[PDB]
Amino acid sequence: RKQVSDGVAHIHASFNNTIVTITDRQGNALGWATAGGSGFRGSRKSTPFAAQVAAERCADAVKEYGIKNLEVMVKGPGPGRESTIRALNAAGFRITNITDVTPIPHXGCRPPKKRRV
Amino acid sequence: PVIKVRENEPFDVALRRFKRSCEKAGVLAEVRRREFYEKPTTERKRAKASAVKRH
Amino acid sequence: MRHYEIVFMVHPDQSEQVPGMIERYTAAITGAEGKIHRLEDWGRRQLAYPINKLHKAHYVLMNVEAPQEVIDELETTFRFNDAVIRSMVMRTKHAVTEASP
Amino acid sequence: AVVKCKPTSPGRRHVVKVVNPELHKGKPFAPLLEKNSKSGGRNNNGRITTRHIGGGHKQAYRIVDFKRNKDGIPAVVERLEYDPNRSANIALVLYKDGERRYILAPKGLKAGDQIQSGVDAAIKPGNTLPMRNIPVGSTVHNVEMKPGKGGQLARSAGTYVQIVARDGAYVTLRLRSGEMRKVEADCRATLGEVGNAEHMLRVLGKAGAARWRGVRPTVRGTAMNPVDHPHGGGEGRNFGKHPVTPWGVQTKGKKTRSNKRTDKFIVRRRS
Amino acid sequence: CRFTAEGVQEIDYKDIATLKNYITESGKIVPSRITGTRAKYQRQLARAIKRARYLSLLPYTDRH
Amino acid sequence: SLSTEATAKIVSEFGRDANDTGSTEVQVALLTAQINHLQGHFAEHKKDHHSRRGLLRMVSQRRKLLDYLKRKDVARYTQLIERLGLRR
RNA sequence: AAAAUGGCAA
RNA sequence: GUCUCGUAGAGGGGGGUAGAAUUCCAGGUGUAGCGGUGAAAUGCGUAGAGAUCUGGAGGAAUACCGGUGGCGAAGGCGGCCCCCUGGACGAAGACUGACGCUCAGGUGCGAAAGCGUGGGGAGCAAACAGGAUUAGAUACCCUGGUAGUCCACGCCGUAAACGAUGUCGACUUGGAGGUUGUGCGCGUGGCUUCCGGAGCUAACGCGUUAAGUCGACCGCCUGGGGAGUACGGCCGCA
RNA sequence: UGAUUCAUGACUGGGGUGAAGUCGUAACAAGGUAACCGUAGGGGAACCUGCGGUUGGAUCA
Ligand SMILES: [K+]
Ligand SMILES: [K+]
Ligand SMILES: [K+]
Ligand SMILES: [K+]
Ligand SMILES: [K+]
Ligand SMILES: [K+]
Ligand SMILES: [K+]
Ligand SMILES: [K+]
Ligand SMILES: [K+]
Ligand SMILES: [K+]
Ligand SMILES: [K+]
Ligand SMILES: [Mg+2]
Ligand SMILES: [Mg+2]
Ligand SMILES: [Mg+2]
Ligand SMILES: [Mg+2]
Ligand SMILES: [Mg+2]
Ligand SMILES: [Mg+2]
Ligand SMILES: [Mg+2]
Ligand SMILES: [Mg+2]
Ligand SMILES: [Mg+2]
Ligand SMILES: [Mg+2]
Ligand SMILES: [Mg+2]
Ligand SMILES: [Mg+2]
Ligand SMILES: [Mg+2]
Ligand SMILES: [Mg+2]
Ligand SMILES: [Mg+2]
Ligand SMILES: [Mg+2]
Ligand SMILES: [Mg+2]
Ligand SMILES: [Mg+2]
Ligand SMILES: [Mg+2]
Ligand SMILES: [Mg+2]
Ligand SMILES: [Mg+2]
Ligand SMILES: [Mg+2]
Ligand SMILES: [Mg+2]
Ligand SMILES: [Mg+2]
Repeated sequence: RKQVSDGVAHIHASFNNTIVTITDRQGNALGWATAGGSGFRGSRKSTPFAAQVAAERCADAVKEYGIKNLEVMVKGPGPGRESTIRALNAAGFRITNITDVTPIPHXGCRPPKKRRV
Repeated sequence: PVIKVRENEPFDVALRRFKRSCEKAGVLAEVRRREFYEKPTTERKRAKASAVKRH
Repeated sequence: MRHYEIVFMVHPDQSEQVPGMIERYTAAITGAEGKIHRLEDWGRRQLAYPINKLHKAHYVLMNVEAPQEVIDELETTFRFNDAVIRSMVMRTKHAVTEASP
Repeated sequence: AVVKCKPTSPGRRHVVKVVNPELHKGKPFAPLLEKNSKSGGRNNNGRITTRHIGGGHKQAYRIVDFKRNKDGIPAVVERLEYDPNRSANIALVLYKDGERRYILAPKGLKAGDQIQSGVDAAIKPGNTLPMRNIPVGSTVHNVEMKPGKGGQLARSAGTYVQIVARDGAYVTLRLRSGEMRKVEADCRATLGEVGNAEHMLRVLGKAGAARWRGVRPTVRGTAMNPVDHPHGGGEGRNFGKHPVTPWGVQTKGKKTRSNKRTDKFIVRRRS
Repeated sequence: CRFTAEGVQEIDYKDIATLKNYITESGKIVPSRITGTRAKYQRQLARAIKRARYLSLLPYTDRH
Repeated sequence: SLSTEATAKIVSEFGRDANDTGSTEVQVALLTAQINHLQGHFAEHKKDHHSRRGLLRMVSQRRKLLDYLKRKDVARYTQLIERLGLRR
């Protein structure tokens, strides 16, 4: 239970789900939570509110480490992009930096075919 | 879009700056564009249609 | 002969070898009847992005007029020299002697 | 060049020849020749130990320099030659000191080309260096497995190895099989690929052409009687058993490598 | 268009200080419509920036 | 394309004067010079179809000039083809 | 989300 | 039509290289979910997934720039660098002296798919498998996934290969733009987008880039089906 | 011994016509998965799917 003052929150915001993983600065995971695991399934899972709850649950999960300052990395276009960050601030972590790490190819691989609905 | 919270800056102000930076970078638009493959014929047709509508 | 602008970057630990490298490269051009129109040593600079896990490199710029064959030989030398992490050879329309930015 | 024969007889219809105009038309260099009499696949007990070997054309052995240890002395390629003992062509090279040797002919090598071996040799096809002195990512052939032993890997026509990495006293090689193998960096290799890559495009065209190469017919196990082979037997075409060798070992997928001594050198099996 | 007013023959990849004006914080080349650069110079600018990126004078992206 | 020096030489050899760049003989000699030079290129680059279209235009242009010259003056035509080593 | 069909007449 | 000088360009062929990303492989941290949909399930995960971090492998494509932008006979062509190479355009002169236009047959080029031989194979994905949906669902949707997509070389010779508009030349009110030269704010060339006048058109529309007014040459049409099919020929490995 | 033309031939291919037959619903509206072109594979059937192409697609508050 080594005390980590400075951590990085990784937010994986997809259209279906939100995954929040808090790591040390080296990138070793300390705790995580998901919208799916936070008691939201189906339509509820892909909501900002569900993402918010996941952030809170992740904050509770890493309470022993006594992290004070969080750098935030946001990935993906999902609805949980901003709600999670607000929740982390509400949890009382000081947000030093906010960065978007969504991957973008410089061309890259052919994407899947268009859905016909 | 890398935002560093300045000293004596409210989180909300910093968050708004992050949102603005993402919009400038057009990260979300790029992601939506790359979700599925657009045939070049489809791409060309869209670009022409946009130009005609603007005119 | 043709005018080429050559920028090569050397591993920072081999920065000491750079003066000897420059003289050898210039010698090859002059030996082939080429002319060194401009030579500048920018020195160690911070890389915009890490190259080969290096955050700095020693930059050398040279503008030269030479036969294409000697330039090809110089490019092979750069390829097989471990010290030279990266190089760029560009044709120029005319000789450049004015100081670089 | 790859040439299809015209169908002037049934035995010629499917023949495809690989014709190299560069190959010397004359006799080989006599001082580097030795006799090599045939075995018929029989060992010193006089028993057949490898089936399907016998007959074929008489062949003289050419002493080929696999070691390439005459360092510091340039050599000029006099001529490329056919060698009946191997798929690759060979090159007769003349050293400046007046010594002649045969080497495996690399792709692109031609009469008049100059080659050299040693630590200080230039990185050019046909030159031989310790792999420590060869750039990573290079294509090489005639690779030694032990320093000074002589090349053992990538000697067949068109073959080559890639030096994928260098770590300490060892290099990692990608073999033609697709295996990743570690070899000592002091081991020598020749730059380039073995020549005669069109070798595999030949089509023998007729039974007799295999006989000329000393290959005797393969009789299928299922065509025999039980006493002769596990697959033997049956009234009509029958099988109904897992395929095996004549000696009863499964012959479709069962692995037979068993060498704990050399396992350390294998980074990744061919798969 | 500064380049038109300046009367520069060719934009230089070595001139990073100029180039930095025409790249965003993310490192993306800025559109000509925003800058007001003439098309001919915009093409020269793009080539210069790409050359500078290769030489590691400029970043391809804000997060290497 | 042909170098300035190479062009200038040809103009002198076949032209009445250096100013005489328009003469049929000069034009044909310039075309022959480029066609012969490009043979090396197309041996190396057999799938360079776009460039070959340019070559074929040179061949066609040369043919039309020779046909003009032959009707205009047979003797000049006979000398030119001999000098340039053309079949016709 | 799913969501088919309907003689030729005048 | 040639020469002289210069300009712009994803024009072509060859070789090299860079950064981003996906997948895979190895390892660290970490723990119960992940993924996916209209909603699900198949699938993946306690044999430690997903997430996160580090190292490695490999293929393919080049974000931004980027544009009713450019280049090309058409098909097409997009990171950067070099090598070889085609065309276009402008300026001011010089030169040749009708050397031109069109073109049956002929010949060459010709997207994608497909075919042959030898390679390659990340991603994607006909076929195929499973899960859904449904009355059924040989589909649409989901999870996977082989040919193929890539490379060399050869074949095929077709596309709503379209501007559904053959090529060349002359002539006939305007307006607003784009792009690329050039002379002295005003000119003068090349190419291109939109709008519109006369005229033309069945109408829609076209409108100096004509579908207007004329000339040269070629290709083609003659009610709908049957049928671009049968038969024969030629071509093709099919 | 060939060529050609005509007649005829078990059976078979596709075409047309005829009952208000049977199975679906592919197209026309965004025809409920825009349609169509070339090509390839698949499927009781109309067709479906891939790749590239066209607009001779609706929508834009
Ligand atoms: K190097
Ligand atoms: K047999
Ligand atoms: K049997
Ligand atoms: K039997
Ligand atoms: K029997
Ligand atoms: K004619
Ligand atoms: K596959
Ligand atoms: K015609
Ligand atoms: K008959
Ligand atoms: K349909
Ligand atoms: K189709
Ligand atoms: Mg055998
Ligand atoms: Mg042999
Ligand atoms: Mg043998
Ligand atoms: Mg056999
Ligand atoms: Mg028997
Ligand atoms: Mg037995
Ligand atoms: Mg039986
Ligand atoms: Mg049985
Ligand atoms: Mg060019
Ligand atoms: Mg054009
Ligand atoms: Mg294809
Ligand atoms: Mg193939
Ligand atoms: Mg798939
Ligand atoms: Mg699928
Ligand atoms: Mg047609
Ligand atoms: Mg087209
Ligand atoms: Mg047509
Ligand atoms: Mg014509
Ligand atoms: Mg109009
Ligand atoms: Mg037909
Ligand atoms: Mg329908
Ligand atoms: Mg439909
Ligand atoms: Mg439709
Ligand atoms: Mg289907």
